[PDB]
Amino acid sequence: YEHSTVMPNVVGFPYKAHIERPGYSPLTLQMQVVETSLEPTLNLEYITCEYKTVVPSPYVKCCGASECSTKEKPDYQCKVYTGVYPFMWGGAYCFCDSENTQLSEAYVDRSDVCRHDHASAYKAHTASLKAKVRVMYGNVNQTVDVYVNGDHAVTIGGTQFIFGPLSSAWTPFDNKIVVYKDEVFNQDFPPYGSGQPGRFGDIQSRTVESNDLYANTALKLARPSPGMVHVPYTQTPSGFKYWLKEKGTALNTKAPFGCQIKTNPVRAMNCAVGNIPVSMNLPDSAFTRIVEAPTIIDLTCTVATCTHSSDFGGVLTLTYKTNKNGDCSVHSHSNVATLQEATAKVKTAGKVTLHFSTASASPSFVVSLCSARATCSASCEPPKDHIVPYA
Amino acid sequence: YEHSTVMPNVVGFPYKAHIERPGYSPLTLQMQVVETSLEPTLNLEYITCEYKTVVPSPYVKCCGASECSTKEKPDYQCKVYTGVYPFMWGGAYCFCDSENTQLSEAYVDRSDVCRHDHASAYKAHTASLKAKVRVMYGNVNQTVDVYVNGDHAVTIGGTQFIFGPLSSAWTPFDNKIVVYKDEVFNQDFPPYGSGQPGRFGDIQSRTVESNDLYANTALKLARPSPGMVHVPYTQTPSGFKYWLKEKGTALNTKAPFGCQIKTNPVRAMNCAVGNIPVSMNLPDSAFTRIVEAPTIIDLTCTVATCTHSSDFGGVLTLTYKTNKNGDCSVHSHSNVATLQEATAKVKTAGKVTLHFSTASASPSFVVSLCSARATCSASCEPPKDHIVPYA
Amino acid sequence: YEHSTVMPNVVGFPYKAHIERPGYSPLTLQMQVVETSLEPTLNLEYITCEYKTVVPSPYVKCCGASECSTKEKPDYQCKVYTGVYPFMWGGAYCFCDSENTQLSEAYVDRSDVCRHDHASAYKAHTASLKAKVRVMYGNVNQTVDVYVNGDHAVTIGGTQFIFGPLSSAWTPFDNKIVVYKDEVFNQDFPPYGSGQPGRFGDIQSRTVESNDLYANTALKLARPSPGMVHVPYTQTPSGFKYWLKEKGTALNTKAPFGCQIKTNPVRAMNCAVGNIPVSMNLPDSAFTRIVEAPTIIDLTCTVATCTHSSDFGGVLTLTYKTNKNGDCSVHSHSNVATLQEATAKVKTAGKVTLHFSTASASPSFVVSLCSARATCSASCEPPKDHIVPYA
Ligand SMILES: *[C@@H]1O[C@H](CO[C@H]2O[C@@H](C)[C@@H](O)[C@@H](O)[C@@H]2O)[C@@H](O[C@@H]2O[C@H](CO)[C@@H](O[C@@H]3O[C@H](CO)[C@@H](O)[C@H](O[C@@H]4O[C@H](CO)[C@@H](O)[C@H](O)[C@@H]4O[C@@H]4O[C@H](CO)[C@@H](O)[C@H](O)[C@H]4NC(C)=O)[C@@H]3O)[C@H](O)[C@H]2NC(C)=O)[C@H](O)[C@H]1NC(C)=O
Ligand SMILES: *[C@@H]1O[C@H](CO)[C@@H](O[C@@H]2O[C@H](CO)[C@@H](O)[C@H](O)[C@H]2NC(C)=O)[C@H](O)[C@H]1NC(C)=O
Ligand SMILES: [Br-]
Ligand SMILES: [Br-]
Ligand SMILES: [Br-]
Ligand SMILES: [Ho]
Ligand SMILES: [Ho]
Ligand SMILES: [Ho]
Ligand SMILES: [Ho]
Repeated sequence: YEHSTVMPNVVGFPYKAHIERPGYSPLTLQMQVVETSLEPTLNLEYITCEYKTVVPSPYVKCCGASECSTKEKPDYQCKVYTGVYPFMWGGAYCFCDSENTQLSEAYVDRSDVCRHDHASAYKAHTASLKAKVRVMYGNVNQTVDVYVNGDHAVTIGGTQFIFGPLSSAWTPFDNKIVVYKDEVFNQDFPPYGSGQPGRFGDIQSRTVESNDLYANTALKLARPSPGMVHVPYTQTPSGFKYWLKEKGTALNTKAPFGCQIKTNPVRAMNCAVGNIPVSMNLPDSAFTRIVEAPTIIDLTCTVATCTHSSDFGGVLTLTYKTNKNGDCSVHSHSNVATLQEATAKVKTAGKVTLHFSTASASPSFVVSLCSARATCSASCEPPKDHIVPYA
Repeated sequence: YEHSTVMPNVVGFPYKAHIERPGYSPLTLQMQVVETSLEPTLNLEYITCEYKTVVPSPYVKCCGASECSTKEKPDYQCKVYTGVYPFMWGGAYCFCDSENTQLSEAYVDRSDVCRHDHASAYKAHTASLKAKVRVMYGNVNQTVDVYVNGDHAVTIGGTQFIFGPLSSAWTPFDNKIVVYKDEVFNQDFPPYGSGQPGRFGDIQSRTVESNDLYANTALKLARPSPGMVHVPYTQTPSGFKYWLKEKGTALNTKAPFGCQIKTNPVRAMNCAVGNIPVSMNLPDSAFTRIVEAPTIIDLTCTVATCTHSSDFGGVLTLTYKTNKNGDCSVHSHSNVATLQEATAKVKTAGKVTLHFSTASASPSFVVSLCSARATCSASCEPPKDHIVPYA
Repeated sequence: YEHSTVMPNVVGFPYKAHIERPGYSPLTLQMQVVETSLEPTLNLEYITCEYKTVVPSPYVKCCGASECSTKEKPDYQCKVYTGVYPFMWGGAYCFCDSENTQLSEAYVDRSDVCRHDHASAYKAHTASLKAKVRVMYGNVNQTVDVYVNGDHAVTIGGTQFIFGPLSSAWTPFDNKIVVYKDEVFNQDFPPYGSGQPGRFGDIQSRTVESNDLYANTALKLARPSPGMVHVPYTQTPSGFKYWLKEKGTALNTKAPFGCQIKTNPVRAMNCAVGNIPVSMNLPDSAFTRIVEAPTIIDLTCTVATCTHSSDFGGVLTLTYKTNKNGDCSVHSHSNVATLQEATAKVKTAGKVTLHFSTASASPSFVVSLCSARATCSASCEPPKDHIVPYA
């Protein structure tokens, strides 16, 4: 005997069957997902951080003017200045035109702070997704691992179980991301040797200790000002600093489908998409599903704040009355609005907060809490102004 | 009793079971998908449109040397010259010993037409996918909603149904799109402050009414021409206009898997990918599936026009003979060619048009109509020439 | 009667049921996947290759100076050089005791070698995914095709089979790729008219025989050097050549989930993600699944070489003892490490090599071979240094 089924891939909402096998005492099977880990394969492209300008001591020369070649230094520059500031040794000896040539030069190197303050630009692709399912068969509790890259057969309670491959493997991570501290961003970060001044990627290197530093800060050598010889130049404030102010909110809180982002190994947790098929040694006869959901009534929607076209810029609040504290499912029956989370715990208190998203100022959608519906009407403000860069 | 099954996620091709429950009258269950809505979470990055050049009043100098600073306007440009020597003096105003001077300047602002003619660049990620399934149980017809972010239990006809989570949620939308009018494009549009002259994103601002206008039109101040003082300059014709001619065909007609694009709320409809699992209170004994497909013969393929390496640039036409007007499935058994639609209605007329795609000039694939096969042989022309920009 | 099930979408690991239909001789059903083809819809954006500089013969002129307009040529340039009149050579060339003029010009065109040595930049999106399943019903062997864009009903052995739509359609290809020879890369290649000098896309054209050549090699006209008239200029070595050295490893060996890349028609094979649901005319009573996996013990992990943050830069080697040569499944129970392949053949020899990936120098994960586990401890070196471009 082999009975096949399929449970939802959502952490929380359980599967509860009432296995009444003709012999005696009836078993109460119950398996639910408790975790979901989708780790991508980060392929570090490069890292960027505040830069540091470096200008060595200048070469004071006479009319015996020199000409600077070109070395291999990040954004390296050099300019021979003909005819600069009246001062001299001996009694103005040079002579031969120009009066005084100046060999000014300066290049770039990543700030001494990169080590403990830099962002990373990885190229990630979903590598594997596994989930932990806790099955409570009668008087036995066991946790099984389920993947996408293959099924998994296990024997629990003297019964054979086979948790077929997860239907799909959805990822909230794009193919190009940027990891800063504990934050993760989905940015189409400029390629390696393609950074632009005053913008993310101002300077670029494979790693902090790397030796392939690339920069493009628009370092421009200026002509010396009479008085005390020094090296004047124009640049463009650390794009990295600029990015810090620009870069919006992280994925950490904009992840769809209730997906939760984490940073150390970098992964998406409890992402709610799909189903997990199972099968056992029992006739579809002994099987009988149980569906006991918290009955709720007097639903009421109330939108506090809401922002126009921005990943979940709205905030809905549902008031209600329940008969039993539990865990309900939330949905939107209007394509004009989308819900971030896909579930919410229902407490007898009567307060549920959800984040929604829409691109229509003044939208009118209908949210749902289990089997109850309610309308939401709100007026949203357009997205914040950007932070204009060096104009 | 709980019997589990799974129907295809394609609008049209139905599921038909013959439930012969030993009791009396045999029931004829039939459930099929009728719609599919996958809405993404657009996160407006910026919008662009035809720009408008602006030139302030020219600083008609004379006996002075007014120098210019750096205003905060969009891509400000200021240059001061020493000419305009047609004459124009008089002496009573400028009895100077030195020659003339003139400070010309200009900046940019989005054309007065952006309001009702601009494109938008959103950053979208699949937010939710739901489908409408019409189940016709015996003498009862009911429509149920099914999602990915959770299952859904419903009671219909005194029988309990549970439409498990949709297998997967495929999206034809990339992570960076551009919405123009009723069209949608998959473009890796340049980032915010990174627009280039004569190219899409010439100018950029969060919103039309925004106040963070960014531009890079390569505005260059030219030296005045003797005669009537004015402000000469070089620029680069509105990249936006250029984009209009460049930007190929929209996704609206290149969407794979028969997916249909829509614009107001922005979503993909009837996308045909996946399956929808269900379960009821009935033994696998009373259940018996029915599969009555239109039998077709004398299949014949004929390729009219075909373009090389371009999203569905070919057009196949199948002639045939059917026994009953119905709805068949179309497939390609040769990796060298791919079919856009995944289904086609079979009329007794005998004419079916399909769009195919391949990257091989002179390909030889085998299309299929239900259970019938036929070969297709055609010779394709390479893709159209691009529209070279300001050379 | 209709019994539903679901088998894993992995080429190799089979499905084996023991159909004991009360009548007589027991049938041994066994169906397993043998291939998987996911072809995308490449939409050729443009191709690039080594460029060729072109400077025609110069126009030796007198003080009767000419002025060069502007033609339509790739990166076309021209500059009228005043008093650059090389001066002297034989007879009389411009007696005007002032200055003559030099009309120098040069443009670009793709090297004569593009035809048989160029890369291609396509814009690809999953078009269709089909799999070949070999079902061995009793004393009959038949191969059925299964897709995502629809189900498929077939009759084999006098029994009706319906292979529902594949759960999902995962693709290792991004939305922007580059095909070179037999290699495929996932590169966010610069758009059409947006190429940069000394970088991939130096020059760009829809096709090799195209007539929309675009270039941006930073061609700069230099002033002639006294002696033998010629045309001096500065450029930037073929970005294409640079790309050749830069472009890391191809997808061909970094494809996740054991996916295998191919080049002629361009597709991903045996990608191991998902499940394939089936159903027949038999009670869940006659059905009984069989799971006979090779029992292995004395597992031992040994990491040879390992590279930091790079798509599968590590190499694990498992030693062991088996009871029967077979085919096991490999997994990682530590989010800090991911396995490339999702299966491995188990020979009595005792040697299994796997590629893993992690972003943590000095990681400690636990790999698995069927039902056996083992720890892996290794220390990895950071990613190679990039290849700094024209500094
Ligand atoms: C099979 O799994 C069942 C359910 O597993 C759930 O586990 C949780 C943690 C989540 O993962 C869920 O998603 C899983 O479904 C097991 O049944 C559970 O059994 C435990 C204990 O009986 C229940 O947990 C308790 O719930 C009560 C509420 O009734 C809490 O008050 C209680 O809090 C504390 O727990 C710690 C343990 O870390 C105690 O040290 C602490 O003192 C306190 O316990 C309470 O102590 C006070 C005295 O101060 C006493 O008055 C309370 O009676 C005592 N509470 C109890 C009953 O523990 C804790 O969270 C859990 O609710 C049950 N699940 C349900 C709702 O069915 C089952 O045991 C597993 N089978 C086996 C044996 O493996
Ligand atoms: C369920 O849907 C069917 C359509 O498939 C409805 O049947 C239609 O009935 C009307 C009048 O009896 C006819 O004009 C149509 O041709 C029928 N369609 C077909 C093909 O059956 C049926 O009424 C619905 N069930 C309900 C709500 O009673
Ligand atoms: Br890149
Ligand atoms: Br962007
Ligand atoms: Br592009
Ligand atoms: Ho500025
Ligand atoms: Ho990009
Ligand atoms: Ho041009
Ligand atoms: Ho260089």
